[PDB]
Amino acid sequence: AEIELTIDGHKVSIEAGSALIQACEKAGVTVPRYCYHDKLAIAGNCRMCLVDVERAPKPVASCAYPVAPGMVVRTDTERVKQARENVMEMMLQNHPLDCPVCDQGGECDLQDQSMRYGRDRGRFTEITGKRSTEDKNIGPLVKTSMNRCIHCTRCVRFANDIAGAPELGSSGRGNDMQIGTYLEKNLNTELSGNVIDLCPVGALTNKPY
Amino acid sequence: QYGGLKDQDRIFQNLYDNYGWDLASARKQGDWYKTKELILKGDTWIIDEIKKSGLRGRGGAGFPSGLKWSFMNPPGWEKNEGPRYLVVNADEGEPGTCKDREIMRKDPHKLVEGCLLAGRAMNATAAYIYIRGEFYNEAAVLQTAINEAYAAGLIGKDACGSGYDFDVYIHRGMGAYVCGEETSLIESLEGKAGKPRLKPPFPAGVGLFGRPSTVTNVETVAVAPTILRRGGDWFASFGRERNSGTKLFCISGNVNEPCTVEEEMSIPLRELLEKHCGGIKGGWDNLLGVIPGGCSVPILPKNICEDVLMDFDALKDVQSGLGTAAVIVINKQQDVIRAIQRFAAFYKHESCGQCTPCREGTTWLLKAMDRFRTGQAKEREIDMLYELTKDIEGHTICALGDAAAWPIQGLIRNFRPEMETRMKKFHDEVGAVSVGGWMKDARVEKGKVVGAPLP
Amino acid sequence: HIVSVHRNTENNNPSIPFEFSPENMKRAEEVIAKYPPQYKKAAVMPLLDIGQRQLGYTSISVMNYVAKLLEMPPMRVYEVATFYTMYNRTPMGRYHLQICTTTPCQLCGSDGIMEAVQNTLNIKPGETTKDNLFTLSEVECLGACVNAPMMAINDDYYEDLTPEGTVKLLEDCKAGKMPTPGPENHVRRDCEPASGQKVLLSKEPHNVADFLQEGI
Amino acid sequence: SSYPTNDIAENPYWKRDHRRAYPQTAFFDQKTVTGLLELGSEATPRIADGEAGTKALANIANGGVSFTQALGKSSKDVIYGEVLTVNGLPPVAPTLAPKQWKIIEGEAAIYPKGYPCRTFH
Amino acid sequence: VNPADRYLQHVSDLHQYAKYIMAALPKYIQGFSVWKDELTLHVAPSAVIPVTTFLRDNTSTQYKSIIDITAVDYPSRENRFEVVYNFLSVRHNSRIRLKTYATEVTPVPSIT
Amino acid sequence: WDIVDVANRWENDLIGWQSSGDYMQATQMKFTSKESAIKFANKQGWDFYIQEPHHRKFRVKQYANNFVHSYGKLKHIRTK
Amino acid sequence: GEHALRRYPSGEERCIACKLCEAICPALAITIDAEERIDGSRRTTKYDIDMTKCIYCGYCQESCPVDAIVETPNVEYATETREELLYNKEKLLANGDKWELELQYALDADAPYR
Amino acid sequence: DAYDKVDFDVPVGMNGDCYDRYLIRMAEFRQSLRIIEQCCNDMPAGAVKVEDFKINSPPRNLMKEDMEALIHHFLLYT
Ligand SMILES: Cc1cc2nc3c(=O)[nH]c(=O)nc-3n(C[C@H](O)[C@H](O)[C@H](O)COP(=O)(O)O)c2cc1C
Ligand code: SF4
Ligand code: SF4
Ligand code: SF4
Ligand code: SF4
Ligand code: SF4
Ligand code: FES
Ligand code: FES
Repeated sequence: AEIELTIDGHKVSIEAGSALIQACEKAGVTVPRYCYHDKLAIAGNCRMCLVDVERAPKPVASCAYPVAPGMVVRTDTERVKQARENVMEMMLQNHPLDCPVCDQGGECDLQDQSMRYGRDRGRFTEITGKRSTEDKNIGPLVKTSMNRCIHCTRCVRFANDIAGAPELGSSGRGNDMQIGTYLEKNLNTELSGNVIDLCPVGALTNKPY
Repeated sequence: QYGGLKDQDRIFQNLYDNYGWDLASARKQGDWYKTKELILKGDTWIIDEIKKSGLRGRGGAGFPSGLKWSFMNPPGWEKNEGPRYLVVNADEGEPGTCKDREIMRKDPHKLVEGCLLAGRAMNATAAYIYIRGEFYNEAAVLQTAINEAYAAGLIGKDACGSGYDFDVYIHRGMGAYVCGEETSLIESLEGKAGKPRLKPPFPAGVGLFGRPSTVTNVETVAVAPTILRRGGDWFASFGRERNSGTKLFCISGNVNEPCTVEEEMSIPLRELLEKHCGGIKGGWDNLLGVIPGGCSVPILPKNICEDVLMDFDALKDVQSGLGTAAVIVINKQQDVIRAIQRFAAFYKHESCGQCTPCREGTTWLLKAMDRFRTGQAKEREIDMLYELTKDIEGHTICALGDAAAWPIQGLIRNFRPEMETRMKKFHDEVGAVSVGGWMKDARVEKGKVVGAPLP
Repeated sequence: HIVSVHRNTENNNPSIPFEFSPENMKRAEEVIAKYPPQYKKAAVMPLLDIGQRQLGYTSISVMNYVAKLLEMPPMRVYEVATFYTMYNRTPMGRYHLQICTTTPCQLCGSDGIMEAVQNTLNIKPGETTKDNLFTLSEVECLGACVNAPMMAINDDYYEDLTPEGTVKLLEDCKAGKMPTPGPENHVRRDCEPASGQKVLLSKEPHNVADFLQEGI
Repeated sequence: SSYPTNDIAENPYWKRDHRRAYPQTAFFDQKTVTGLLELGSEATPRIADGEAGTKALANIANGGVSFTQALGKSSKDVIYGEVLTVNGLPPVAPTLAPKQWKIIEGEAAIYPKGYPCRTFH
Repeated sequence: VNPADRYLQHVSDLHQYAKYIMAALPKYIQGFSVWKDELTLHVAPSAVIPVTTFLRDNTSTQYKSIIDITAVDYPSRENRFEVVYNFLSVRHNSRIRLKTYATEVTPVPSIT
Repeated sequence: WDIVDVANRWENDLIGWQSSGDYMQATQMKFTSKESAIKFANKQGWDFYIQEPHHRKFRVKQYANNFVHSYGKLKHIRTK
Repeated sequence: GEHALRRYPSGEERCIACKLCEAICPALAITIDAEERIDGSRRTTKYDIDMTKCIYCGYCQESCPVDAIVETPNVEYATETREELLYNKEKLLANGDKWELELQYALDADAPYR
Repeated sequence: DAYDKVDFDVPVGMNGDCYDRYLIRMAEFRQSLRIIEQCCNDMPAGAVKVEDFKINSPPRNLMKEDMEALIHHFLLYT
């Protein structure tokens, strides 16, 4: 049955066991996100969706935190604003300066959430520069620019769970973790083009377009 | 006064391979003597004894062992049909620490017995002992002992005729520090890459193979049968309140004689050093710092260890921790900045890469520490580096990120003037530096950066 | 770094057939038996290891064989194999030198050990020897911090090292023999202070049975 | 650039985000001002606690008291403190920065005495 | 520094002033709004002549200069058009705004 | 406005720009409600069509569901 | 003054068809078409400026991330027919080639201030 | 903007005719010259646009080096 909690002072009633980001969406509160998507399994790897919960001592991932009766949630605290800036700072430090040549430009959630929740200027001026990534060929439909990848794993979750195409995955570890097929394989599925919509950034784009 | 451990009060008697690890030798030690009666006693009694013991987690976090074990027994647990699992964490991996390797090599039968007893206390159907892959010979020793225990009906269908079934298996890790994290450990057991899960769900609810599981350190499990035999009050008699019992204290670094030994909690650091390790190389005057516990904890300056007790409470009050009780001393001849840079490199290498704050922040921390090592940085950047650690701390899926943030913070707090001196040395020596380590002659040429050192 | 792309060579190529030897097979059956029947994909890490024992390294052919044997998609096995550093995805030599360079080893001369090894074998820490006999590696903590400057040879630890001692160790390696299974020139029995035991100086250990809880 | 805006180590953007700390436009219809007259204000209350205050707020928020009955009921103290000034006078149309004019005459003037153009400072 | 802060006391003054006006012409003033230094009165069209007369001729207001009149189209409202008047008092160095509404067929009283 | 076939867009023969004869082609009105929009359209004598919006159906999502124990053969390997 | 499209010292065009100039243009004077070049580069296939719509505000030159579209100091390009004032890409590239040296003086003097 | 920081006088007529207005404009010439001189003497150092890149575009050397600056520039111009 539905339980009841409060978000930013408002009262919201939601089915028991639903994720906190679902209750936030129901109560009309906007929460930034990258890896969460309504049609994919919850991942919780981007860390953009942090909120404060009075029982929780540190901010929690909204997308993966189950709601409980009497929960009190604040999406607007100074700690939450600080965390959003911190996460965006870490996300942009290796992201390539590609917006003029990137097809995502102008309809990009990274651009928009940088504008809405991030710092106005960066602090990263390291002389060893940024990480670069090899590009990967997965057929004539989906062009890849993998410097842009922010490792949200939406493409992998869609390709595995929804389309049933397990050739896609993440190889390596740490800074060198790469989305791909680990060897030259097409992303072979009649549903493949959907990953272009799912990729929040210009990492996977429409090649004919 | 705290710390005099007497040999009769010693738990891990084969620590120096003075009595053997054969099952007969462990029998001489008394292992497997009352195991029938310990099983026959109610799980409630084992849990309540472990609670009365004061034992707390030995993998580095020091949660109450009894309560953590109790969580696998909710009121209606039996109604959830299926296997229940005990997982034993022997991933070591924390640089500085060697205790579990000694426990696996010298007293394996004690570990096997601890798995049986804990599994009873948790109503577990089977155990899995997760072992780091570089401990190949340790794995061979532990297997051999487990085969012995299987042979003698100590571990199997009717564990000493208990009517309680237990199976014990070894699973080997293959080179990942993060797999010491309990949820990463479970994911690696299941046949995936060792990326940790978010909590909730907690392992007691949903764990290994989606079943109720509990992940525990090998020293908290290995001491358990001795604890049960000798009584909770006795184990409580050693160490102060809430830090009670006796821990292994591996000591490494710049001491005259490195060692591995067991001692009462709440022992002074000065006394521990002087009496076990022959003391700091050069004398207490020649001590820069000590890291109490492995690389993940903030380093102690010279004048706090003169008064500090090897507990959780005392170390936390001075803003560090016990961790795995892996002491590392650094004398005045070594560079603390180089050591912290090496720790930053370790954390950059051991990040699983799942979550952005860790996956990117560890790399940024390594770049900054490479520049601070040579002095190619501006002084205000120290403050920026401090703020950088706060980007990672408290924002990550698992606690590797907090571990990566902490040593830097200890370094800044305790040795800022060291870094300022190195910066002066660079500025006089090489030239004037901009933020990020740029200098007036540095620019991009035909694919590279030229005009600058490039740390 | 970590190499996370495979490129087909003639020696590392999917077409190359890899089958387990019968003894390795029977072992693989036994290893699979330890996990629930539905969750036998949880044997991928041991099975891959067995493959890397039979053949020199974890090749793509081995990855695909293990993937077929556990009915997994090969990308799941690729993820596992590239995640864990103890899987060697490039072929190596007979002797794998692994120098721990983490801070406890560094504070005690791991840099000197590295210089000795690099001088004897000109190769860099990632490179393998021209005669395909030695392969170096810098590594993180191996769990032997008491044994201050330690090292690994293919499976075995060698501790309390010295530059000249390491030259002699590499020489004995290169001739074919093995000087000592023991970790070092016998200065200690693997964990005690160099001045000898300060505790546990009793000829026989105290049985725990003289202390019992009065409630058994 | 200016300090502290250019600092690399102590300025979160949200502490100087003045666009997002913009003042809300305050709208007052006659029901709200009725409530201000009857119940007093957050600054100086004239409300009872418990259910009494919430029910008073509700019944003004529903239409029970009109603005004109509100004004007639209002006492001398309310009318003088909170509608007029403490002296009973109306408030004057307010000015943000009052300007005191002065007339410059003599040699410092722009034109001499004859011209029909004076100098105001 | 937040630029809005310098207005705070003035904002209070405007509130007080608006209260007086609404208490003096409760037949006419539907409402008022206050943003930093701008005070708006909201009235029905039939209220325009009296209120304007008041604003022009009362001793505490004295809004002698008409600055502008315009309309704003709000197609969602039943009355499309809001008519906006801005007035200046050189006597008191003060500005004020007055709003009413209209449609494509219902006129407003001219203030010529 | 719906497009008119003849007047919508054609290629200019001089420079290649897109010409148009439909003066409404770029106009879009915004309304705060469907009812306000219908009222305005009726008041202007405009023939209209209402396209009712579609919304995402709600379902319960749980992170823990990624790890539920399987009693029989796994239907797929979840990877994360 | 009159617009030009610039090159890199190699001779490659600087414009990569981001279309920021087209978006910012207050007079909607710029019309752009692009696709992938046979070598894989992102490049324009059409770049038009209606000089009789342009207001010579310089916003395109401010917006460009690669200094591709610029205004020269040239004012002496009056024409006898209006058709001559619809600049296509060839005309603009030729203007860049023609005026590059004066453009370099202007950039060397004002680049630090942008 | 800075009119509170400079010193100038205001000319006022009395006849409300074209000649008074001419005299006013001629005096305003002089007062503007006064203010221009004060600005030439008191021009301070620092930025000339608001230092928030969500409002005004960042400088070009940041735009071509820093990721946040490039994003903000792209968004402000599109
Ligand atoms: C990066 C990381 C590595 C860890 N490695 C180990 C380990 O090697 N051995 C261990 O016992 N606990 C390790 N832990 C902590 C355990 O996951 C867990 O918190 C607990 O300490 C184990 O059970 P315990 O209460 O008996 O100590 C690690 C934690 C983190 C965040
Ligand atoms: S993905 Fe977004 S932020 Fe990254 S280059 Fe493309 S448009 Fe810019
Ligand atoms: S390619 Fe796109 S969808 Fe896939 S992980 Fe990277 S950012 Fe996410
Ligand atoms: S904190 Fe680091 S190790 Fe832990 S889950 Fe995140 S990326 Fe992986
Ligand atoms: S100068 Fe201004 S009007 Fe002319 S093309 Fe450039 S942006 Fe458009
Ligand atoms: S001229 Fe510059 S701004 Fe215009 S499309 Fe080309 S690169 Fe983009
Ligand atoms: S959306 Fe919640 S962590 Fe990514
Ligand atoms: S640092 Fe070398 S084994 Fe621990």
